[PDB]
Amino acid sequence: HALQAIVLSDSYNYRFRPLTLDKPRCLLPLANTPLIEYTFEFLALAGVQEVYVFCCAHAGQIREYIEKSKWNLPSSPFSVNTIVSRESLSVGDALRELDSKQLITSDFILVSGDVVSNVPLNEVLKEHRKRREDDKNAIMTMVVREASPFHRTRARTESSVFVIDKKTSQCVHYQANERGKHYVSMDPEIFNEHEELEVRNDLIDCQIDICSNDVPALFTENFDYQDIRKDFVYGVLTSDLLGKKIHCHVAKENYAARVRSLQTYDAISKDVLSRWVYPFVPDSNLLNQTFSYQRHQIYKEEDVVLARSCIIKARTLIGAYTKV
Amino acid sequence: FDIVQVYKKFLQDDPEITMPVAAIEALVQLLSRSQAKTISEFMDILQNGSNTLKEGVQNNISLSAGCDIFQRFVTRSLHDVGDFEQCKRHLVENGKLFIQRARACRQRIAHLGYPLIRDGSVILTHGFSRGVAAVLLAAAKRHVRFKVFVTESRPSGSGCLMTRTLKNACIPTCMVLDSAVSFTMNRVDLVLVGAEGVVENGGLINQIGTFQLAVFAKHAHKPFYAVAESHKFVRMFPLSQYDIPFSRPILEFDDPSPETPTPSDAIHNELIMNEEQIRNNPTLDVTPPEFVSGLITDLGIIDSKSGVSEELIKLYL
Repeated sequence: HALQAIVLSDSYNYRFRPLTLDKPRCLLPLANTPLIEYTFEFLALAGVQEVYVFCCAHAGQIREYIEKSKWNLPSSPFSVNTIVSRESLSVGDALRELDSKQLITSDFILVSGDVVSNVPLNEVLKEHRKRREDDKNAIMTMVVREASPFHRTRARTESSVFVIDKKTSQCVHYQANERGKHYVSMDPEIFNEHEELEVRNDLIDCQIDICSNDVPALFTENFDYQDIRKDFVYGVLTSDLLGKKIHCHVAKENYAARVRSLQTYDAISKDVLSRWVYPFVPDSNLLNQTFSYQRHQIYKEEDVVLARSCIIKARTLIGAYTKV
Repeated sequence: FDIVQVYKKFLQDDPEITMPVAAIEALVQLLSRSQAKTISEFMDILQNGSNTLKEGVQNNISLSAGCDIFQRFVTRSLHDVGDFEQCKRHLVENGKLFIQRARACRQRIAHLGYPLIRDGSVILTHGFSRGVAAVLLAAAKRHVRFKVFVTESRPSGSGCLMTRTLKNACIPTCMVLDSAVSFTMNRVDLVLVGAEGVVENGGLINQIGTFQLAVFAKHAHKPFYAVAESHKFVRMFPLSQYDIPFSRPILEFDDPSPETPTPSDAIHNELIMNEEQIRNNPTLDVTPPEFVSGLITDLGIIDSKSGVSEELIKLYL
């Protein structure tokens, strides 16, 4: 199955902007490893064979890294190309543009920013595929991760209320969790054709979406759409798009999350020091480092000299040639 | 020719030599000054020479090992259409080029031993051993953070010399009495000792306090590693940890006829045994192989210790 993925880099570039002036956001190190590599490893796991990276801020340095990267080699699982367009792209703008090129072939993966995950999207695809095989008006299935409502990795954006048909796993209601919004307002018509629904405030909205080839054209149409959740999903539900259905894949294992905020960057990074996203762990040395795991979650590369009477405590990662 | 005088001679000549090697050098410089030229004459020789050597030094095990290695090298290339003389020069020629490897064996040991010490561990050693020191020092240069308990090793008092040796390399040290070794085992991560000789079953012949450490180590579930060069392997099989040739009469009692208070905190250094009494105590003990975790040699770390037997098997045919 020829699969492709679209990575919207440069998206949350403004949040980290004392940084992202020298480097770009996707080249920022999480745990001594550039964020873009986590995304690539995840897509490679998903079985993606074609990657397009929308970027602008330092798009030269980005394209350079990708050129000199692990993924430009003959062994690389996919083929990564880059797209340079005018900065501050919305998700809709990239998708509308994506349509003008007829780049999209079949079903594809749409992620914004950088994704740190070890969820095998293989089964999510076959689910999405066979669902389209029977009915082609199913255009997107959203990968979300089970959690608890107050969960630490569940932030402002990930905090959303979903209502899913318990048997068809079709999303019949979505609403982001804003303050001052004290209610969940559903249109009573849903209840006479979906009848065991599940209201869920425990999900982590990873915004890892598996979209169909219709979606770019559906963004050329309805040219007012900017955010993949705020406008598009709302549109399908409130029927701006008339006959479209979207689904949820609530993953119950592994890890998914996106590096969007400065605080999420902190959150995910220590979720990485903990072995939550294995094998994507410092001591796996994917970029040929020399890390080693020790008790109380301390990670040390080689050639690191420690003074005596020095106290390195738990959850600490030390790069090579570092002296204390 | 006073071979004995010679053997002692090297011993003072060079602190880093081993008793077996010193015996090998002994036989070599006898084989230099040896007029010989009869295999009967040629091989009558040392045997009275190592015999004379064996009878000339009181505790003779280690030099016997170096001996045993020498003659087996002799007869095995005197077998083989063996001419005498070519081995006579070749031994005298490469005598300097013997205490080469012997020194290279110890360094090979240290390069194998030092990774056994890892960051933040506490080592326990009994008395002074060049091999143990070599391992500890080699680890120290690699900037490894560790500390070492050293047993005051009576009667030899080797604990002081080893403590100072390790102090010079900026290694944190602490001395313990022979009676307090058991109390320290919970703080010990690894025990490391040397050995004058290693018997057929892979057992250790060493200083008198060695086996007690191996006993405490087994009881405290702590690894016990021995450090010895390959040429300390000797073919002799003690049937107990008490079965060794005694230099002097030992552990015998008084014969009194009608012959005519201390607290535990009190420290009386003037209340020790005299040397007349100490000469009634053993100089060495034997440590069974079941107390030895691994035996670090230049041949590598021997854990089987049916393997020390394997090597002695190869040595003899």
